[PDB]
Amino acid sequence: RPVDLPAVGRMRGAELRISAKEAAAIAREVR
Amino acid sequence: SRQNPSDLERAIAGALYDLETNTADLKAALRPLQFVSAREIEVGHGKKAIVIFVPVPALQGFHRVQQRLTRELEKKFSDRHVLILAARRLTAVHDAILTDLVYPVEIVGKRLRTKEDGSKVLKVILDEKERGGVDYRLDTYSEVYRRLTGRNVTFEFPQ
Amino acid sequence: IGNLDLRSEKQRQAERDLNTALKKYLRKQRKKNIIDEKRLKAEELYRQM
Amino acid sequence: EDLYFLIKKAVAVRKHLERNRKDKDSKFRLILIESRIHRLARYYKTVGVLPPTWKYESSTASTLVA
Amino acid sequence: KYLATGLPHPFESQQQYERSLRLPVGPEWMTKETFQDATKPRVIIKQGIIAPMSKPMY
Amino acid sequence: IIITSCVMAELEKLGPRYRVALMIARDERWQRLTCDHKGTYADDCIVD
Amino acid sequence: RMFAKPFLGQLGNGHVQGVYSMCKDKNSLNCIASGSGDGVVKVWDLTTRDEETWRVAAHNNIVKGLTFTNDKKLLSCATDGIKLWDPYASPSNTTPIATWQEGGPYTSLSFHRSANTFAASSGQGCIRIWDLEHSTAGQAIQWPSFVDTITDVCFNQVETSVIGSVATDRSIILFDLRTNMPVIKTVLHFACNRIVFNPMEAMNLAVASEDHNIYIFDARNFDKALNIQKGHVAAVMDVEFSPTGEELVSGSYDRTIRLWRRDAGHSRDVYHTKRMQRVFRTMWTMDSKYILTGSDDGNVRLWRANASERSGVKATRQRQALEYNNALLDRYGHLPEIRRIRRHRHL
Amino acid sequence: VRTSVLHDALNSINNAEKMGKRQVMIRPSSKVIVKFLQVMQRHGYIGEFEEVDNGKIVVQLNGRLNKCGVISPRYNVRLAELEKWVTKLLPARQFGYVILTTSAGIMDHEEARRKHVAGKIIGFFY
RNA sequence: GAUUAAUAGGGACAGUCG
RNA sequence: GUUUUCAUUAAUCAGGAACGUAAACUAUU
Ligand SMILES: [Zn+2]
Repeated sequence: RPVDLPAVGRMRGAELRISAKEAAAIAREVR
Repeated sequence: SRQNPSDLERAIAGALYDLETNTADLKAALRPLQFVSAREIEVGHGKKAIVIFVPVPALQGFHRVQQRLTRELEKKFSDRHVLILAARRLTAVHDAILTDLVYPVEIVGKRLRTKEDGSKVLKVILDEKERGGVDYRLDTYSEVYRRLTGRNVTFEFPQ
Repeated sequence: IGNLDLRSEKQRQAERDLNTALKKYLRKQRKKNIIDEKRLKAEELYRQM
Repeated sequence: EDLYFLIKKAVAVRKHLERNRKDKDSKFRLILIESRIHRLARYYKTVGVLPPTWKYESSTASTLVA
Repeated sequence: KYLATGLPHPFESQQQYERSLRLPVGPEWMTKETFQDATKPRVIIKQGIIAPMSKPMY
Repeated sequence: IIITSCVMAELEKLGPRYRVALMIARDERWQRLTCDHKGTYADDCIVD
Repeated sequence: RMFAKPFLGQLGNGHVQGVYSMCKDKNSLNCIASGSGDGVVKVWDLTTRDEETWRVAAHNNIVKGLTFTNDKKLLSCATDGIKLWDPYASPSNTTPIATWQEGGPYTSLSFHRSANTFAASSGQGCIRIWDLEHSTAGQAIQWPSFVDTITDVCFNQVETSVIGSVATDRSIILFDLRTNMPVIKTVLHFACNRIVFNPMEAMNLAVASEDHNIYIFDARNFDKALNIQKGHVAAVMDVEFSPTGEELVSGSYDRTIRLWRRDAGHSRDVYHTKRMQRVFRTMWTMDSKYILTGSDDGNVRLWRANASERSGVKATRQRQALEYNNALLDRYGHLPEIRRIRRHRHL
Repeated sequence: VRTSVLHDALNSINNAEKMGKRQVMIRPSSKVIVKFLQVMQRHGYIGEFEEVDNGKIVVQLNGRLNKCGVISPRYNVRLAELEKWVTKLLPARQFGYVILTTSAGIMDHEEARRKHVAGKIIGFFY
């Protein structure tokens, strides 16, 4: 697998797509 | 208009009067012209180049007739670079200032090149068809633009 | 070992730089029997002679 | 105007289709022209350049040609 | 495959080249001093600081 | 945490798609056991 | 072709990021420094290639230029500015002992042969000359109406006070220093990534140009190129004349190092390695026998020129056999079998 | 059609650094792409760019950068969220940066932590 | 009072083409 | 192709509308 792909959301070419559940998950990890 | 005459303002007024009379046989936007505005700030070191400010449709009148008018002005006036412009009071205004600075030639390109850091340099490349008699005027164009607007540019011919 | 391959050298230089015998030639080429535009020009020349 | 040329084209293809009435490619192209006309006319209603009650199905065609 | 496919570059004619080689280098056909003077290379680099030249030689 | 020349050689033998892993491997604060052997086969170097 | 084993070594553990600049000590023989991309510079001694002699986190951006002085000190150039360190002192001093920022974004460095002057090519279209120990801000020389970045700069070594430099207007320009004014300007067809003078002939220069080519020019007559080596695939990122002035190294943007003869015009040899990710700076050592290649993989590799000629003292019959083989090939190098095996190389 | 001209330009940048070019022709220009190149030039992942007009951008690059992209929902982000976001986004805290159209402009995350300003996570490169 | 005029669109004209 | 115009009019498809004996080896590159 590619190593440099970040682990949060999906990556298609250059665009990076994050779902709102993943963003709220990161916010919950902060709080 | 606006101006009460100064030491070169009455000079350019007398100059346009003796271009009306005692000569050609060519006077189109000269008779509908009075005192307009003028400025004389130095260029380089030792030299000067006069700029005049003209109302806005008389610019296309002078674009109809600017060839050899500017030449006669250079020869019978102090042996310096004469230059004509539109008087105004934003980046479109700087665009008009540049395209009215370069009167017979059309500009082609504006290369805004940043350096390796936050500094940036703007260079305007002109047409290739007129190169012979404008290269000695290029520095005057640059310093005049610098004095009027403040952005440093540099004029260049392509290759 | 080292002499010129003369045919190879003349071909390399070509690539860089770019009334008794025709009777037996036509006899040789009339047994093929390809029409052969060079044979055509040669037959026109033999008509001219 | 763009809408004027388009409704003239629609009038033309409609007259030919009425004279012939057998082909289907004319019908398909008339459908596409009607869709383009309706989208453009919608844009022009929104910008307000013509009365909002101005409609065209066939009587606007017959009146503009008569 | 043992004939040469063409002239080497600097030469100008077949007679020139095929008559300029003309002599084997190895010691079986030449004296020792001539073998040395023939196989002595053009550039001779001993070790050390090969600095750029200071003043012209001639 | 130590990293051998064999492991570094395999990360370098892998192409430029692993440039990020090569940089993290060459993080400076980590010891580096140089190896005295031939094949640069990291499994046999580690086991030896 | 059996005994061509050119790769010798790798200078220690290398850098974190890529090796983007390096320079040798033209006075010494085993002093080299390499400035990486994260802004650390390292000074290596070539006798012991295990660990570096002196390292420091020099700048914030990449280390674009670097050189040794003539006394013992070294200069580094980055977009932050340039700095002067002394790596050889009985205390290790990581702080710089001189610093410059004014003059715009500096891009390259080159040091004089004899005196304590050096030139830095800036980005504002000028180079500027400092004379150490009695100057502060340095004199800026420039073409009159000039804008674009002057990429590389190099003092002529054999003739002092002649400065060659290349700008990104796809142009080379020559200066003079006794009369502080630019002299000549030629525009080529493609940009040139480096200029280098010849340390044996005073007037020949070589430009490594993005045309995938290496041009040898005569500085007196810029009308036609003296020689055109065309052997590369990507742009050339570095050229370096031999200190004996007869061979050339060219390190490319692709995975190659090409060794060349001065009048050949084609690849005498080519080096490549999977571990080398790109190639950025190659230079000889003053032996003219071992070349050094700073890669973009963060390695400073040490290869040997004449890739089948072992070093050290040779016995006399052995050196006779080697010179005999070499003269023999110089005679019979054009027959088919000899030609194909001498040209055949694994790329 | 991806109206994200920013994403188009960054796709061309990634294609160029993958293929091994030296300069690109980013066809549609915009001020956000200009400032994004400004911050990558600050961090030295790009040689030197120029914007010319009909306009387009020509970007001399050295070949140091690995990946670039744009965060498509353009998520607003505070400080503790910024720290955890940057550790979830980059492969390392010391390699690469993340971009924020802050209220103070467009800047990298170390500048955001210097100026104590939060903002919208938009882009990233390493 | 009314920007670039888009390397997204539609329209007109001319010579064509199937 | 133009020495031609309007200047977002655009893209996508829920719903909907017009057209209608067979198979059988297979942002660039
Ligand atoms: Zn090992």
